[PDB]
Amino acid sequence: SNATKFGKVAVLLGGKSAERAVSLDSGQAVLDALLRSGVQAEAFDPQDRSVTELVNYDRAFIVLHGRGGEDGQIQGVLEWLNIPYTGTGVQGSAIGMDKVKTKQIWQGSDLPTAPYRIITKETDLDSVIAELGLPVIIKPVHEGSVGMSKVEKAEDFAAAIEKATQHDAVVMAEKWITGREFTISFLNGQPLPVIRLQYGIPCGLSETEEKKLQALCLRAFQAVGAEGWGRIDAMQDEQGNFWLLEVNTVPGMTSHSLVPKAAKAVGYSFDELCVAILEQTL
Amino acid sequence: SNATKFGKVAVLLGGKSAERAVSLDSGQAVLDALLRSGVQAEAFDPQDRSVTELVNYDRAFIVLHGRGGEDGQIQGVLEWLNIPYTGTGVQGSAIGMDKVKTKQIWQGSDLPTAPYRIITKETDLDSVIAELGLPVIIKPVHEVGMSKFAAAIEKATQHDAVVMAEKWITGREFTISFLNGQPLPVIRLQYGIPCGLSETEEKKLQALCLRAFQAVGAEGWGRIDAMQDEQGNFWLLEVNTVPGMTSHSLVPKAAKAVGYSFDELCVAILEQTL
Repeated sequence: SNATKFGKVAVLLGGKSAERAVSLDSGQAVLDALLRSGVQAEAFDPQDRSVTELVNYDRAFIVLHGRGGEDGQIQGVLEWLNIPYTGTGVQGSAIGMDKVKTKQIWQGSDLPTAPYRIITKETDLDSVIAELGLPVIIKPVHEGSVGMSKVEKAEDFAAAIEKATQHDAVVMAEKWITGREFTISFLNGQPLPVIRLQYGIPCGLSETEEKKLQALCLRAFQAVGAEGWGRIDAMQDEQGNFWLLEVNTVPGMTSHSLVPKAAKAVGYSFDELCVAILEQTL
Repeated sequence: SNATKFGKVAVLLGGKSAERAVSLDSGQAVLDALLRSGVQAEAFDPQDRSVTELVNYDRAFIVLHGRGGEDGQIQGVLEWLNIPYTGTGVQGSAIGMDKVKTKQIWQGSDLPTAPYRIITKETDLDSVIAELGLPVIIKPVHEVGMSKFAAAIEKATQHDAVVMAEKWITGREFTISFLNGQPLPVIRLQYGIPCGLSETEEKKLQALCLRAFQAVGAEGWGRIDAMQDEQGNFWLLEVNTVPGMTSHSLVPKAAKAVGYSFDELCVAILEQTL
């Protein structure tokens, strides 16, 4: 029985980040699903309950989005307490929360990703323009979809850099590539059917283009050290090339989120998906 | 004052890793220094203590070497307990414990580092030997345990079942220590101040190592090792986010060379936490 198999599970939800509200929604949905499945799940909100009280549990299902939950901190405590848990470890999480460090890992593994430049007051805006070309996208390095602005002149720059400066002291200008954006979800370390972003299955890629994108994303997922489940975002350009965008090591499990979509396209109810995520902890 | 200013401080020492002995040594020295300077420091060894006790301190001086203190685990627990602490945060520490991820990020920031292949059992060497060139230096990714290859691969798998082979290079090994984010005088190794490096080649290496230190997310204090080859080009080797503070340790050398007693070093490191 699932009560035996998993013992006491803590569903880690809410937390201290900007994304707390989304995390409460993921958490509730995951809790209800695990309970329907006969697992002994309990909400654990580390904003209200000391993380030392995790010692009362046999394992953790992490659905804390953003700062605290996705950046290696909560995984740090879980390692320290010797409690197994879902998703990526400390290293991968802390890399995955940083767009530039993720891309350097990707540049460093012979995987395609768009040129970029870190931009911090001191940097010269015409040395950026001449190297990258127009247009570019300005994004906060650490938010791990907020603060983004599209820059198509010298004029567009100064307003975009203060969009991102709210969310981050450190900001990257990345070369714009024209095309369509996709998300590739992961379950038990492997790629699930791709989803075009903006519904989005069918995604608009030939069987061939798709399985090639999934292979590429598998390697991106491994490179950065992600485990279990998560999403890689990618671009296809108007000449057919793929470009890796970013990694997400604790995706949404809200009723509008994309990983449930992709898991359902291959047989998983939402409750089955939740058991399968938790099975990584055995 | 100082008793007032820093409050109750926990010296994180000892622990459960292979480097425990060295940590105990670093820990006893830091505790002694802090206590001489009037700060209310107390030893906190995780082997004898409960995590729930960290909440009794206003700040922590981390001198836990290896697994636990150097890979972000303890940093994670302190972030969540809201305990300010010395040195590098979760990310920098997690990356710094890993020679390849560190070198990857360095490649990616256009900083010099020697070629390498990851090399585990069930891969053929002739791919590696062809690509890097003999001679070559195997080493565990996540920690010495080194050598200079059918048998040397299992000496690494003692420590870590993933190993890296690095293009060996002829030259002089250095280490460049950091305090309050800024680099300190450099030290040759196999004394080592003077290092044997012109004032001008010294500032070049420091400003480079500063960038390598920054690029990896490291903060406050630490060490970057580097090499200079026969033609005078520096190659970065690795980063260390919780260096020794034993009586033979390099960071105390480097800081004495610029006017810090061991005791003023310790206080200066603790000042990162305000």
